[PDB]
Amino acid sequence: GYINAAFRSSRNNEAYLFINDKYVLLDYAPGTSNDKVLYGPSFVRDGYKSLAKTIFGTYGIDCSFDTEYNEAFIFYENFCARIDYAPHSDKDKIISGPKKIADMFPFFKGTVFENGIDAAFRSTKGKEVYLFKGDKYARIDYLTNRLVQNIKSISDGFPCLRGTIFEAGMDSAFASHKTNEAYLFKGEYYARINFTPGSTNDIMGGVKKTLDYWPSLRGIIPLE
Amino acid sequence: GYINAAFRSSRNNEAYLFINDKYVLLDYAPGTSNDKVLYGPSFVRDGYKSLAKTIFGTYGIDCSFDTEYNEAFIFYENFCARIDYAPHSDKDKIISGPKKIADMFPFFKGTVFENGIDAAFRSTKGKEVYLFKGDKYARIDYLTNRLVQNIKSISDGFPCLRGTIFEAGMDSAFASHKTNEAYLFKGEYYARINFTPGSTNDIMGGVKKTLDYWPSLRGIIPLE
Ligand SMILES: [Mg+2]
Ligand SMILES: [Mg+2]
Repeated sequence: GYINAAFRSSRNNEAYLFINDKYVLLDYAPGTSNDKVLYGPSFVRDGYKSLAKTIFGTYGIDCSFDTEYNEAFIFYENFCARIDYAPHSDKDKIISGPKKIADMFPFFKGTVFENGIDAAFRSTKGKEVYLFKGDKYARIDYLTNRLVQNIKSISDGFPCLRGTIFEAGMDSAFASHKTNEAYLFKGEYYARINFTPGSTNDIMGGVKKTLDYWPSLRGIIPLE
Repeated sequence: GYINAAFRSSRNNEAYLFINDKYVLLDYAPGTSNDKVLYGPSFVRDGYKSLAKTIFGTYGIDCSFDTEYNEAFIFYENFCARIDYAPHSDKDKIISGPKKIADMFPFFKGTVFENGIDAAFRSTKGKEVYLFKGDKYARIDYLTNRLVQNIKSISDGFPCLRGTIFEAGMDSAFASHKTNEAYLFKGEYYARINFTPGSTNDIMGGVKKTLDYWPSLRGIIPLE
């Protein structure tokens, strides 16, 4: 019962985390340890009315990423959708979907990503997004719907992850408001990283226990 | 693009059939020539406002069956839902779901129905329903949620189909208003049969070209 998906909000220093069929709105305070729950833990179906009579409302979200504006892609196994999350408001809507990952992102056809994606996060470069499944990762442009480069092993693109738990996969992720920094999650552990679009660079440097640094999540994970 | 699902309507001699992501309402006039179309072909997402933003609105219904009153279960791959189709009106709604077949019908877990059901039809006996997948068939009770008997080959429970093309599978089916008669479909063919609960019987003779006997379906199937 750990974090399965997330995406950073348009509101500064804010992110949405998904656990089982629920979610929380956090002030994650990247340059601090005083992160706090702004909303939730709440059922996706209650907080997101537009998702209530859909599989996402029933089972939750297992992968996601923010695009731009108040929009983001959400996934649940084979299926995905593009929604307006309408932060600190009540007007969430579905824009595209629910449809299979293969119809939303054709280029994923025949790939390991077709039946589900483990995690993803918004890049700083153009409309680029990094996505992960197993020990593999993809780099796409969601605006033009293109695979920017070949699918590679995670370590090919993020070398600093070699030897760590993130080497073989990642349960969840989201991009920070601090430029070129992102957060990864797996088991009871998490990482904060500084990535470089198109380049191979390696930091940051303390795979940390999640609850020791995120106090706003005490009693929210594990959720079983 | 042939019929992939159907269910009997509470309204006399009326049945809904699903083709691709569309559907048609029909007076199928069992023992008469005035076999005609009442509504559609129309997109599911259009005819059913309650399904506009669901996977069913996107891909259609691949299997279903009426239960009691104005309700029916509809499926799409491993997912399903119980809806109130509100015959001849605007007021349709999702009653339960959508959830996985495994979660709506726990007894299907581990069986070949878990990830999808080909077709089904309501029995006249109690709250029982027959469902088909491949060359196997199931007999269940949807109120008490149980398999009434071990799943077995279609020919074992429906001997009259041995030899016929339905021996190995059914694209679709629905029960007739005339007692113990059901309609089965596969490709350009169909068959009207007389079944008897708790027994193994023939019959009704004549696997026929569907368009040959359903004047109202010309122009509708095959849907291309
Ligand atoms: Mg995940
Ligand atoms: Mg079917």
